[PDB]
Amino acid sequence: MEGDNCVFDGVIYRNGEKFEPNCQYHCTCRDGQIGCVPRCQLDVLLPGPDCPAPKKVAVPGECCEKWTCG
Repeated sequence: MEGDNCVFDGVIYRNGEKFEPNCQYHCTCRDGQIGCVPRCQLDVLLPGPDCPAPKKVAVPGECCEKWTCG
């Protein structure tokens, strides 16, 4: 219904209210339904001549994962 609040992970969020469940996502409650957008770059990196196995890995003191060559 229009104007409804939302429940996410045991927390009530009001209609139109915004929150961050972690540093990687931004979420909005809209009439009882939560939608979220990523804050990181969900980009793509293909195997390269010196980087046969690109892999995204957590990095100290950074929210978003970064590309490495495994």
